Amino acid sequence: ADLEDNMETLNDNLKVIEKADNAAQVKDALTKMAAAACDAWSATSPDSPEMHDFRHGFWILIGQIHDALHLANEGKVKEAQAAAEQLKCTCNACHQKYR
Amino acid sequence: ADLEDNMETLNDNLKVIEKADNAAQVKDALTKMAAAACDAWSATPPKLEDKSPDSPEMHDFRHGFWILIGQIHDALHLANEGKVKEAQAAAEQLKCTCNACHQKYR
Amino acid sequence: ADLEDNMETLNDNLKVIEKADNAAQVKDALTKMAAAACDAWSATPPKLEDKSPDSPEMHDFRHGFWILIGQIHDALHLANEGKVKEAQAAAEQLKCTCNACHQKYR
Amino acid sequence: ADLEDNMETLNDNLKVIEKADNAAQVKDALTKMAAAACDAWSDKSPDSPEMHDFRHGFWILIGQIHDALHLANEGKVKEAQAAAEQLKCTCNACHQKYR
Amino acid sequence: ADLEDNMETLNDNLKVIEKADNAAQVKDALTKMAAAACDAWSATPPKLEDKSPDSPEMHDFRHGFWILIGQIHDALHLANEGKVKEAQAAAEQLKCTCNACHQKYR
Amino acid sequence: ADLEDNMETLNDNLKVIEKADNAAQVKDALTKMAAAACDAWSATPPKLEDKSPDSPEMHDFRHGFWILIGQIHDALHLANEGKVKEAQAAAEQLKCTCNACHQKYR
Amino acid sequence: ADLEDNMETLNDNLKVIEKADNAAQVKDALTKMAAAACDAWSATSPDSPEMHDFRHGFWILIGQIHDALHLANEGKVKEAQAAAEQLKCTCNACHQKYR
Amino acid sequence: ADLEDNMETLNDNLKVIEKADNAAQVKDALTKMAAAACDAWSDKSPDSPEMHDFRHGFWILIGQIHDALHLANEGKVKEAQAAAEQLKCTCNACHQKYR
Ligand code: HEC
Ligand code: HEC
Ligand code: HEC
Ligand code: HEC
Ligand code: HEC
Ligand code: HEC
Ligand code: HEC
Ligand code: HEC
Ligand SMILES: [Ca+2]
Ligand SMILES: [Ca+2]
Ligand SMILES: [Ca+2]
Ligand SMILES: [Ca+2]
Ligand SMILES: [Ca+2]
Ligand SMILES: [Ca+2]
Ligand SMILES: [Ca+2]
Ligand SMILES: [Ca+2]
Ligand SMILES: [Ca+2]
Ligand SMILES: [Ca+2]
Ligand SMILES: [Ca+2]
Ligand SMILES: [Ca+2]
Ligand SMILES: [Ca+2]
Ligand SMILES: [Ca+2]
Repeated sequence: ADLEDNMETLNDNLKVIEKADNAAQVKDALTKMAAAACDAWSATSPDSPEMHDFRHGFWILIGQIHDALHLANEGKVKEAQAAAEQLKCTCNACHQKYR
Repeated sequence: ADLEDNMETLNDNLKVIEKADNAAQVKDALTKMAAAACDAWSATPPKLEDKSPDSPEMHDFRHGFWILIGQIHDALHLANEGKVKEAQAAAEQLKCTCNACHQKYR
Repeated sequence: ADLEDNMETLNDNLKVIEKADNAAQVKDALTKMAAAACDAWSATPPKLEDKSPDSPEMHDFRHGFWILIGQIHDALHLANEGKVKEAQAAAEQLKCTCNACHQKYR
Repeated sequence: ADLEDNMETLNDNLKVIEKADNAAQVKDALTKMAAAACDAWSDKSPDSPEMHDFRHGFWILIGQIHDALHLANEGKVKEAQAAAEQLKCTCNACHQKYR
Repeated sequence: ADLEDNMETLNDNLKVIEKADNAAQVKDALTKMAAAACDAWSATPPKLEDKSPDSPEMHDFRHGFWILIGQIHDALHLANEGKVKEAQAAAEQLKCTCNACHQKYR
Repeated sequence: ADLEDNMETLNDNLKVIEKADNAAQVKDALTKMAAAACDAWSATPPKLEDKSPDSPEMHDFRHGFWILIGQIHDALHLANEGKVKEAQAAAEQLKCTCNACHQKYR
Repeated sequence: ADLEDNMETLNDNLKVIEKADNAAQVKDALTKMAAAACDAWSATSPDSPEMHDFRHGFWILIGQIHDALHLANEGKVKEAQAAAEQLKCTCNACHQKYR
Repeated sequence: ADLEDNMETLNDNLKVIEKADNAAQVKDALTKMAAAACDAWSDKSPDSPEMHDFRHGFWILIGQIHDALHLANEGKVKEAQAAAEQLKCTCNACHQKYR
């Protein structure tokens, strides 16, 4: 996907998680997020260091998303949603820098 | 793309990395691999179509790609450091993970 | 020590790393693993006793430890960077290599 | 001073930045936050990677406070106010791990 | 502490490093230097007592320690890798910062 | 080249970096600064023409560029990681070395 | 083994390789070396950075030994012996520093 | 100057250090070697990791020449003479790879 979709996806599903009731909604939104992050982490100069640093921010995000999913799969719902709110830290870090 | 199609990409770009002289060929291959592994991570394989998406088998299948993706990330990182021979080695080790998933769900 | 004895050490210290809280426990375990893998690299396993030391099987057996040793080196490196959770993950992935050699020569 | 007293100064002054109106209270409050954070960056061993890690946390924190002061000093108060809120990320990140 | 004694601390340790044999010594010295630099950041030097805490000279004085701190950190890092010589030489480049500030505000 | 023009090159690029937006700019500037510094290493400045090539002042003059070079390298590295701000600020700390040498031999 | 043995081994087998006739003598001496390096790379403070840097020198050595063995296993004898002579570079690097 | 001319200066001056008697020829020859090596450190792309790698090679080489001069400057001629011989390691290492 287009990077803009990847952001729609991440942003949309962040909201879903916040509003979510049960664990199946959380797992499902985070899965969507994980994939968007993975796709955004791979795209089409031999490659600038701002590219390297950009890609790296997605890689962090993925790992964090992945931790959160793990909590949701363990059944810890409360804990998962908090991690999702903690992701914002990384979202804005990037946006500050590259936007 | 298709789960089959992803496996193709992985396998071609594995061979590209064996036969690669220079570091650009290897980044380029590994990146095409990562993209393929990312797409595959969401796929649902034949043998597990009858299973729940939440089944331990589907969990485990997803985990194999999570692993594979980390191994490509780690190999990428080497190729950036210009460590061609290392990155080709880290790539050859992927086959273990390829095989372990195949053994179980192919 | 004995090839069997090495496999013990590996397996105990694999479990230590699963249950480890702090980073010192994990370095300490991984180091005991490395030492064991190093000793094993020269060992000659039962199933291959009839083979030439220069046989492709013995080559391949040695290669599995060479691989395993690199994976412990790489996991060690993470534990030094204080990246406990990563190093425990890199450790769990060893099992693939444990298993691939076992499949063939155990 | 005491590490308890560092964390209090951090927390309190973070609140004062939330509440502040003009650049000078923000400049002042951050200046205090910085001191506490430099103090801080200084059963487990002295050499242990948990301490390399712990210290490195405050190194991040300091860089972030320095930036937020640089904004305050320029007169971008609002932008400084936000830089400050996002510090929490690092606070928590340490807390999650070592609180 | 006495701004003066922070400076005693910086100067003493500068020399310690200069004749240190091993890294553990160097880290320790640098770590004391960092502590001193941190405490120094807040101080008003006698030449600026008359001046506004906001004065451009106080900003410049503060910024001098900020540079100093950074350099100490960069030298610490060279020490943790065990590049003793490289740490020792970083630590000698600090003298430029010492001197620049001193030339303007001592 | 003209020692003077090396210094023109160092000064021009110092400013380039100062107002660069992206990293590719910064690397380029730093790389020119390195080239200039290298060529400068061999030069005799007018104030030392009278002196022995072995003279302690020529050693000290040479050593000033050696420091400078190192700092350029350390700033280059911050640039290749894409820490633009950090590179830009390293590059401002070079001014201390510029000034120290100038104060003594210009 | 004692580090002194590890050195006897490495030194003894370097000489053997130099004097070697056939590929089986080279493979065999390098194998002995590889093992000595591996053992020296693992031994019995939370751990000094000079220790880290020391261990690292062995790790380089192993990788080099391993390349050389590979050439010998391919049949390239001449090439292997040269690599063994190239190892000295690493041997002395360490000795300079730590001895 | 030309990169061919760098490598010649390096090689020739390396020979002059082998042959030298007093500190001044060693000091001089290395001084020349250093210049050539600083020149050098400066179909594949500009940004490529092969060039990061190539350059980094000469960075090593320079550090080694600097050390060997520092010995020469102290009057440890013999020790400088050996520091010089061991440079070959780096020469070859580059050569093996990029000659
Ligand atoms: C960089 C490493 C990023 C991370 C991590 C995240 N985002 Fe992002 N985001 C990034 C860029 C460069 C852009 C601008 C590109 C463009 O033109 O679209 C964005 C943009 C957004 C947007 C709005 C863009 C749009 O579609 O019009 C949103 C809503 C957004 N990003 C949300 C978002 C969330 C929720 C993230 C984490 C959970 C996140 N982003 C991470 C770069 C990066
Ligand atoms: C699971 C977690 C897998 C990992 C990791 C890898 N592969 Fe795979 N692969 C997997 C499945 C379930 C299948 C069957 C697909 C189907 O619908 O039939 C495959 C298939 C392949 C194939 C064959 C495709 C075909 O032509 O039928 C190849 C060539 C292949 N896989 C290669 C491959 C490589 C090289 C991998 C890692 C480097 C790899 N796979 C990982 C499941 C999984
Ligand atoms: C080959 C290259 C191997 C690798 C890598 C690992 N192991 Fe292994 N293991 C191997 C063999 C040939 C054998 C049989 C030994 C015998 O003489 O009987 C083993 C055996 C074990 C055992 C069982 C020992 C016993 O009680 O009989 C265990 C528990 C074991 N191995 C564990 C293990 C682990 C945890 C590894 C990696 C992390 C590992 N092995 C790697 C060959 C190889
Ligand atoms: C580590 C790298 C930390 C960072 C960065 C921050 N904090 Fe912290 N904090 C840390 C520890 C280990 C502790 C426990 C200390 C104790 O003895 O309790 C704390 C504690 C606090 C507290 C509670 C202390 C109390 O008196 O009860 C607060 C209020 C606190 N921390 C706030 C805080 C803020 C606001 C931070 C960033 C802006 C922050 N901390 C960062 C470790 C670390
Ligand atoms: C400003 C940004 C400074 C930096 C950086 C350093 N120093 Fe300093 N130093 C500074 C001042 C204003 C003074 C005068 C203090 C006073 O109260 O009169 C000093 C003083 C010293 C002294 C003399 C100390 C004494 O006991 O009288 C020393 C020996 C000294 N400073 C050393 C020093 C070193 C070694 C530095 C860097 C490594 C350094 N200073 C930095 C202001 C600043
Ligand atoms: C000694 C070790 C030096 C260092 C480090 C730097 N410079 Fe320099 N510079 C030096 C000398 C001896 C001279 C005089 C040259 C002459 O022939 O008279 C200079 C001169 C300059 C000048 C003026 C250049 C001109 O065209 O007249 C500038 C602008 C200059 N130097 C800048 C400069 C910068 C920006 C440096 C570091 C980044 C720097 N110099 C270092 C000796 C030394
Ligand atoms: C450090 C990372 C080393 C590498 C790589 C190599 N050697 Fe070494 N060696 C090292 C040390 C610290 C010592 C002294 C320790 C002691 O007291 O023994 C040595 C010593 C030797 C010796 C003599 C020691 C003895 O047994 O009396 C020899 C002959 C020797 N080393 C040879 C050698 C060779 C051939 C190497 C590479 C092929 C090599 N060493 C690497 C540290 C390190
Ligand atoms: C890379 C990082 C290098 C280092 C370090 C050294 N050399 Fe080099 N050298 C290098 C290259 C890519 C080439 C090929 C250049 C060409 O156009 O041929 C060379 C070449 C030489 C040559 C031959 C050039 C000729 O005119 O035929 C010599 C004699 C030479 N190099 C010597 C040399 C010495 C003595 C070095 C260290 C002390 C050294 N080189 C280091 C790349 C690199
Ligand atoms: Ca859309
Ligand atoms: Ca609802
Ligand atoms: Ca698809
Ligand atoms: Ca098929
Ligand atoms: Ca044994
Ligand atoms: Ca048994
Ligand atoms: Ca304190
Ligand atoms: Ca006093
Ligand atoms: Ca001493
Ligand atoms: Ca001119
Ligand atoms: Ca501009
Ligand atoms: Ca013996
Ligand atoms: Ca013979
Ligand atoms: Ca040139």
